[PDB]
Amino acid sequence: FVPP
Amino acid sequence: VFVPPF
Amino acid sequence: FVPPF
Amino acid sequence: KVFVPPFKT
Amino acid sequence: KVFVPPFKT
Amino acid sequence: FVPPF
Amino acid sequence: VFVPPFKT
Amino acid sequence: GFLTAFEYSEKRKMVFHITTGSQEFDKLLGGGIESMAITEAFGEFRTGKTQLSHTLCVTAQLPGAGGYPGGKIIFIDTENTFRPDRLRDIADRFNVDHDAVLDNVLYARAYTSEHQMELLDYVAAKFHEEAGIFKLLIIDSIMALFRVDFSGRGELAERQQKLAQMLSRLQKISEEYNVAVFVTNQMTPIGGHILAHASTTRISLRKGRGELRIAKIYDSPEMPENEATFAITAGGIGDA
Amino acid sequence: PGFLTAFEYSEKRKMVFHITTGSQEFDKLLGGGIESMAITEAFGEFRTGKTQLSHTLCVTAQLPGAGGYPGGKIIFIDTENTFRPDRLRDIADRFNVDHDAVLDNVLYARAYTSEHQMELLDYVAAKFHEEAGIFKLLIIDSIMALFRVDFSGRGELAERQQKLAQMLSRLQKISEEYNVAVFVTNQMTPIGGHILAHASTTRISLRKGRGELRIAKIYDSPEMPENEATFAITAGGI
Amino acid sequence: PGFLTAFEYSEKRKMVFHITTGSQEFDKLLGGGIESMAITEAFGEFRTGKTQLSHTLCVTAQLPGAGGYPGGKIIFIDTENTFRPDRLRDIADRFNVDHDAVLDNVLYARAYTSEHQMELLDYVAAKFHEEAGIFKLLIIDSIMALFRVDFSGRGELAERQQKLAQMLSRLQKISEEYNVAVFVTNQMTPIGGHILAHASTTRISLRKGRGELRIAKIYDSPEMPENEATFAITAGGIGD
Amino acid sequence: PGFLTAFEYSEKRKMVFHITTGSQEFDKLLGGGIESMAITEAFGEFRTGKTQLSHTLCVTAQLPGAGGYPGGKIIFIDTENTFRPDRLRDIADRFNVDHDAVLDNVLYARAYTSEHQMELLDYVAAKFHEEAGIFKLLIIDSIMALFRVDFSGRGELAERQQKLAQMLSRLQKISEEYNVAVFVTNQMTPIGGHILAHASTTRISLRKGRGELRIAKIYDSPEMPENEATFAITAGGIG
Amino acid sequence: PGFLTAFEYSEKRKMVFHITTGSQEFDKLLGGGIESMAITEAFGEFRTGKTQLSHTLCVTAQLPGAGGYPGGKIIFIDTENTFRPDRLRDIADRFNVDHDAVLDNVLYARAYTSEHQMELLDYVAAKFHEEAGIFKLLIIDSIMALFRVDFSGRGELAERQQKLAQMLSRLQKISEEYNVAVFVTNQMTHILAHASTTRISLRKGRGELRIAKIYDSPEMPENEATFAITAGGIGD
Amino acid sequence: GFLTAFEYSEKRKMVFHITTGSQEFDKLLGGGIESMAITEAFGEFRTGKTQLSHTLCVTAQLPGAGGYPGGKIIFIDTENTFRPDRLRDIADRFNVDHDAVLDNVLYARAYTSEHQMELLDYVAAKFHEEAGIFKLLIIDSIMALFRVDFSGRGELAERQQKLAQMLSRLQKISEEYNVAVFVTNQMTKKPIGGHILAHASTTRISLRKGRGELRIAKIYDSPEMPENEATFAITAGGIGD
Amino acid sequence: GFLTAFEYSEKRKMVFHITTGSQEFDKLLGGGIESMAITEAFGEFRTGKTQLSHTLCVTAQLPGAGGYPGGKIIFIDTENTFRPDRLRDIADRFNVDHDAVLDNVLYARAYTSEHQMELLDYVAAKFHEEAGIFKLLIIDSIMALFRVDFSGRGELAERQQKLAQMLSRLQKISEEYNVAVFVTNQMTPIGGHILAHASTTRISLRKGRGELRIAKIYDSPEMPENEATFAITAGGIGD
Amino acid sequence: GFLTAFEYSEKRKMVFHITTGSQEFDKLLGGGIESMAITEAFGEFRTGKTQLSHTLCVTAQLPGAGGYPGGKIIFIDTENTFRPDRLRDIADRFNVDHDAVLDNVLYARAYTSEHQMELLDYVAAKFHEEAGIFKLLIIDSIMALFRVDFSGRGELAERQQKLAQMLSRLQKISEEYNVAVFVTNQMTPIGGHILAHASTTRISLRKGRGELRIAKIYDSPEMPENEATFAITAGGIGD
Repeated sequence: FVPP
Repeated sequence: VFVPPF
Repeated sequence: FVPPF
Repeated sequence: KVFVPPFKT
Repeated sequence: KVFVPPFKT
Repeated sequence: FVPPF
Repeated sequence: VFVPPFKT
Repeated sequence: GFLTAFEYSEKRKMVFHITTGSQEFDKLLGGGIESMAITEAFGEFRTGKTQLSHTLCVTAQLPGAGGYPGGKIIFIDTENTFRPDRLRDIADRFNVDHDAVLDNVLYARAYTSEHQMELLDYVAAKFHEEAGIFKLLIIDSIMALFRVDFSGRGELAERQQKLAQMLSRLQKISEEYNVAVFVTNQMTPIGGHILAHASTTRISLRKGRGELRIAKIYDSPEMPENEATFAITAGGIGDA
Repeated sequence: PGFLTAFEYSEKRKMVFHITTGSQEFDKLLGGGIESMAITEAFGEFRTGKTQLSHTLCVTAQLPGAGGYPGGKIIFIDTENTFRPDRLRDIADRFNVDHDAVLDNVLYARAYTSEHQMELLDYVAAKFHEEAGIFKLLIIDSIMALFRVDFSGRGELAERQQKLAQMLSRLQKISEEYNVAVFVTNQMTPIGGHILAHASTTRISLRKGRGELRIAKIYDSPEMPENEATFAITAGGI
Repeated sequence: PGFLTAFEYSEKRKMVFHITTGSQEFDKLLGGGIESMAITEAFGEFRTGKTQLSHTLCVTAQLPGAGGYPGGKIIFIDTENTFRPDRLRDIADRFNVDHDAVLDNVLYARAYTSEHQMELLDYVAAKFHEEAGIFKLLIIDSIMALFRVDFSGRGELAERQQKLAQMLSRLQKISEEYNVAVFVTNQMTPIGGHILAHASTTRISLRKGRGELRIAKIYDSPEMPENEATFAITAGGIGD
Repeated sequence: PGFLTAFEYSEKRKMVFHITTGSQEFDKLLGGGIESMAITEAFGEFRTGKTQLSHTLCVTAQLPGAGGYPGGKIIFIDTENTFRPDRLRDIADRFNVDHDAVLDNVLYARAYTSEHQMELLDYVAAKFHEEAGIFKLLIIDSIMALFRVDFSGRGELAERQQKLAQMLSRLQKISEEYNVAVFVTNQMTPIGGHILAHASTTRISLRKGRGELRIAKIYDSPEMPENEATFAITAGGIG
Repeated sequence: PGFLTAFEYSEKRKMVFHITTGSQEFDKLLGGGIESMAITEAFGEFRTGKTQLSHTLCVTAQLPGAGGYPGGKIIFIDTENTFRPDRLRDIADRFNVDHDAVLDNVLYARAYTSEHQMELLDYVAAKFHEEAGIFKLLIIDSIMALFRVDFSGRGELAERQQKLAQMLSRLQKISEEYNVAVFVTNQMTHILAHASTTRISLRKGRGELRIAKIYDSPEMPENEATFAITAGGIGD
Repeated sequence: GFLTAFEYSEKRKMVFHITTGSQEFDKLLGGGIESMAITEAFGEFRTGKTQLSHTLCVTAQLPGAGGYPGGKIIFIDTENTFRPDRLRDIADRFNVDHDAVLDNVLYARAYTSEHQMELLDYVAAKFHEEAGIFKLLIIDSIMALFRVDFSGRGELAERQQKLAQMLSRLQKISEEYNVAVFVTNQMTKKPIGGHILAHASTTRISLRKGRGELRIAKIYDSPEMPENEATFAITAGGIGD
Repeated sequence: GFLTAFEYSEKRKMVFHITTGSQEFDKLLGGGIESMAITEAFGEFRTGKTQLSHTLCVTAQLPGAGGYPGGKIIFIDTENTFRPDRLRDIADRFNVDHDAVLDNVLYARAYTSEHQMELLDYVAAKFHEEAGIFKLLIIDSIMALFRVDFSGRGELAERQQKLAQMLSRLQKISEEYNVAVFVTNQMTPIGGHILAHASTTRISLRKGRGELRIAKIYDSPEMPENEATFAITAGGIGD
Repeated sequence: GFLTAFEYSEKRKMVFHITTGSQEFDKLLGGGIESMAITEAFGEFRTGKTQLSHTLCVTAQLPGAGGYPGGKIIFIDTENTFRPDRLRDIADRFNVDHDAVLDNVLYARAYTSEHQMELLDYVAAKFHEEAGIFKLLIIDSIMALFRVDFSGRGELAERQQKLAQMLSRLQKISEEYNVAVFVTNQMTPIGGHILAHASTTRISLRKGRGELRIAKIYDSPEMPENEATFAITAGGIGD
């Protein structure tokens, strides 16, 4: 997962 | 014809 | 139709 | 066959 | 198909 | 039976 | 046999 | 299945009335028991239902007003009340032969509602055999046997359906063959919407002063014109 | 098809007869006695005369009587266990007729269930049909005790009413087809409702009078003297 | 499929006509008279004008009227046994038109059961289709007496309501497809509930006024004079 | 098919007998005693005499009596667990008859269910048929306690009533075919309703009198002295 | 499997449009007008403006409007027998557009039963499916009169509720799948409360003015709007 | 299927009584717990039901009045209340060996009404193995499990049928094999069971608390009279005067 | 189906909280919306349910306390109230890109209770595709459609059965895949014992003075610790 | 199928008690939670049920009075309340290793009543695998899931039947394998006659002064001896  | 009583 | 008369 | 009543006094 | 608006007077 | 004496 | 927990 | 209004007018021009034997009762009925219609009479015991039935059994054979020629009568009896000797007394009153009167009345007992409907189918057949011979159908009484055959609730649906079917058949018989239908009924008037709708004229009978009786239009306002006084004698229904 | 002229019906009714009850006043009340082509129902409390009336009719139906009545046989269906030939012996003694002849002209059967009662009535219908005019009286003492018994819980009331109506319509047809008088007894709570009221052509209430006298009245009739009669009960019957 | 444009529907409604009641105020109350492509229901007690209105419309529907109405024929379904051509005779006399022409242009049928009434309405639909523009008015006196008759006991109401809805939807379709006015009479207890209220496009309560006057009102409308009209009953029918 | 002449029925009923209750007034009340070709039902509260009457009849049915009664044997079906031969010993002592003969002439069975009770009655019918005229009295103490037990919840009432009617019609047929008296006891709430009221030919209400006396009455009869009788209870039974 | 990202749903909602009521204040009350991808319900008493509003929207839905709204077609289901093209002629006169063109862009059907109404709505769905972007508005006047009519006796309410819920779920799916505004009228006396995205109470004001209010909303001025009724329809 | 009255008299001559441990209670019962019969004891908590059960568990093994020779006991436990240590204390009171007492009592738990009926069928089999060995059958309690397994209405018919069947089996067991049947029951006051249990039980005893530590036994549904009541005490040695 | 308490401890050590955006609210919740649990929020109109749902739709993607790395969200909408523009404003507040926020939320409308349950089965399948991707499941609202589809009486049995089935499935989803399940609900709180038991945390929301809102633990004593004040802004829930 | 009273005495001599952590509570219970029996604890929120469950989870593993050697525990959780960290704190209090405590407790969640019964069948199997290892079965709570799965009336008969079946299985498990069964229950205590009969000991828990709690024997007379005071700490139930 890549934070926004 | 109907016959009336008499 | 014919009207009455 | 006949019934016999009980009796002795 | 494109919508034609009504327009006369 | 034998009583539990 | 069960082993009781013990560290004390 | 449709007639023009002209054809129906021509058909209604043949409507006749059968005198009840009482002038005031006749005025109440517009001339008497009307053909192409059902007239229902209900009341308590000894109010005149049986006397009226027998009187009509005699008067339907007599020439009358409006060119009425007289004719024959069919009587279906569910109460075991029909007595030819009453007809003998009424014939004596009207100075007509006994055997001729008795020969012009066809009679049947009904013991069940199914039997009553079968009898009415035979009546329809007889009327059809040659129209214009019979002028009056009497049913004394109209639905005692339906009360009997469907007394427990849960069968009420079937009772109402059979009753409606019988009454629609009666209506069709009266209007197709131009006969007056006169029926008697008990009180508790029973029947509900079905019998109220099926009957074209409804008459309540009650006791008057002394030996007189009173006939009234059911569900009508409390007014004298909707009532008539008549008397009962060994000679049948008559004027006071 | 299925219809008679009023003349034919008059001819049929000319053969109607009455069976004397043994009481002149009761007979006047009934127009001569127990009428044929009809059901007569008698109901009342205990010791009002139902059993005495049944037995008296069991004897009087065998005797020549008014209006050319020649006498005949009787059928008695007993649901109450009350029929007693010795009463018939005493009544025969009163009327000066032989005991054994009276007893030979009465056919008798107990009914233990409503289905049994209806089967018995079917046999009665067959017997009456074998030769009309032989039997003059059918007695059912009592008419629907067994229907009360066999359908006491509600929910089966519909079937009770249907069976009762069927039996009573059969009884009517038997009485009117074979020109017999039908006499039945009944209990009070009178039971039956519309069905039994309609089925019975004549209904009689029995009650106790002064001293040992009894009173018979037309049920549901106005309170007037002509609709009532006083009678007495003896070893010789009504 | 099953849809029209608003233009086509406008073209369809342009053929809508009104049949005069014979009373100016009544017509104003109705917007010209009895409207085509719609059901008008009249209910009230006895002697309020339902039958007089039916017979008057039976005559006025044959007369040329406002808006180019040319007149036409009428179908009358009678569940109450109340239709009397002689009233049409008197009404035609009032309007100075020949008796036999009026009587020949009205088709008439009695309905004795609700199933029979629906069969009759199917025949009526077929006849109206046979050639449009001949018939202008269908009268049903009364609309649901036979439905009350055939299902009087409780528990059968589902089928009663279903049959009633089916009949009334068929009546709507007849009125709108064949461009005829449908006039029906009804009893009070008005019976029917939501079904008949929705099916009828116009509902009129008829009641007695002063002396011989009658009152017509829009049912379920506010208590206001504009929603009411006074009219009179004469041998010539409904009038001012 | 199914009918008798009145003469044949008279001849059959001439063989009807009565069994003394041990009490003169009770016997007068019953027209001589417990009648054959009939069911007699006795109901009442606790200690009113039902069990004492049952046992007394168990003894008196064996003794020659009025109207040519020759005596005979007894069958006793017990649903209440109340039958006690020792009472019969005391009553026999009172009537000066041998104990063992009395005890040998009574057949006894417990019923634990209504189905069991009906099976027992079928065996009773078989026994009576084995040789008629031997047995004169059938006692059921009590008649429908087990029907109350086996059908206590409602919804099964139809089957209870049907079984009860069937049993009572069988009892009637047994009493009338073999000319035996049937005596049954019953509880009060009397239970059963129309079925048991119709099935029983004689119904007796038992209640307590002054001191140690008891009172027997004809059920559903007018409030009059002739329809009632006073009797006493002793170690020697009903008197 | 039937799922979109919030981004795809944002892209879908960017196509939402509003159809003017003809009244500026009413539009402000509604945030621009009758909103697509939603059901708007109007209820009130007689002569409160339901039919006038239905006909006005019948005309305004065909006109170019704010936010790039290009106009489109309308479907009108009539259970009350109240649709009157002459009102549309008067409103077109007000808005200076040709009558016949306006009348050609409205499809119309009467519904006589609730089952018939649901079948008609299935045909509406099929019609929208034929070509997207053509139709913008579905009007149902009225939404559930026929459900009251067909199930009036007690004991049948369960089936009534089921059919109503089914119809309203179908109407929601139609509105959101085909991006149309659904406007329905209703009468006064959970299913309908939930199904409607916007609920408007209409009532009479002073003289000839009418008032629109957000149902079940606080008694505050912003939740109310005044509008007028003329031969030309709804206006200021 | 029939016996003569003489044979039945001979059968009833074998009836015995088992002392309760209390003289007044015994007088109330005509000598004690009677054979060829069911005796039911019901009451509230701590009224004596369990103490009476255990005391009878001991007294049934002791020679007693009327020629009672003593014998063995079967105990069906639906309440999880049987405690041998009470029997040890009561044996101490009556001066009898603990292990002998415990060897003469057969014990089983019942967890369902069907299980209870199966257990009673095994009891019938055991009694049949050799008659005259066992004199007392205890069921503590008689229909708790029927309340449990049929608590909702609509199954009441089956509950009543199973209960009646079990109680008729108990009667037949008691009368065929000449054993006393003692059962305990709960209250709801009136005892549960209705007509079925009232009829099935030959003797019914209501137990209630008296003054201080005393208890009172009464004949159920009997008139309010002293003779129909008895006072007794509870000790570590069981039921006593 | 059994684990040791040690394995369950190891499982619970991975439990996380998703911040609500409000410090006081988080303290009330013990850190925020808890994983392996259902949290139910109920209250009246404009009390914060939709604002809270959207705020959590954003905050669940943000790295947070206790090593929370952020993850994806599933949103089931029964009310037609989801508005991405609110997520845009909230992202602006939290300084994160709009499109990235919108790409990490999967969204579905539910129109019937059967549809809602099918969607939840698809949610389970989606979690199964790859664990650790999704951290939060939102259902707004939990049983509006069950009220809609079964409004008449007599159908309650099936309604309760379906509701219990759905809620047990939700519990299993939350605990098997270590996700927080947040659902909104209406008041009349509805659901009865079924919903009371199924929800691990229940929050009542109400209006405070001016624009503030108050969250409280339902059925808890009247004490300040069980209450928290928070504010609503265009940026979502806050202090 | 029968044992002698001697054999049963020998079997009961193996009965043990597990200390609650409170001396007064233990005295109230006759030593503690008793084997071959079901003990039910019911009360309002924050009365001690969960603290008691966890304390027993620890104390059941410790050698104790009367030669109790300690053993393993099975915990079925219908409420989502089991927290190993409480066991860590209680172990700290009792000076025993955390991981050993956590390894000797087997744990399972139940989500439906059918699931709960299946779990109890697995428990029976596990106990059978090697007897004498497990001493305590905890069910927190006993019938919440039966309330959930049968909330509408008309299905109450089946609920009661399933409940009775489960409780009879619990009794047989406790008595066959000599384990103590401890269950928690809600109030409205629910269950009726079935649960009242099935439980050998019933405890009502209520709040005392300050932080103290009070345990009482349900349906017992109003007397002090039938009551006990105890305290709740991070270390569990205590004095």
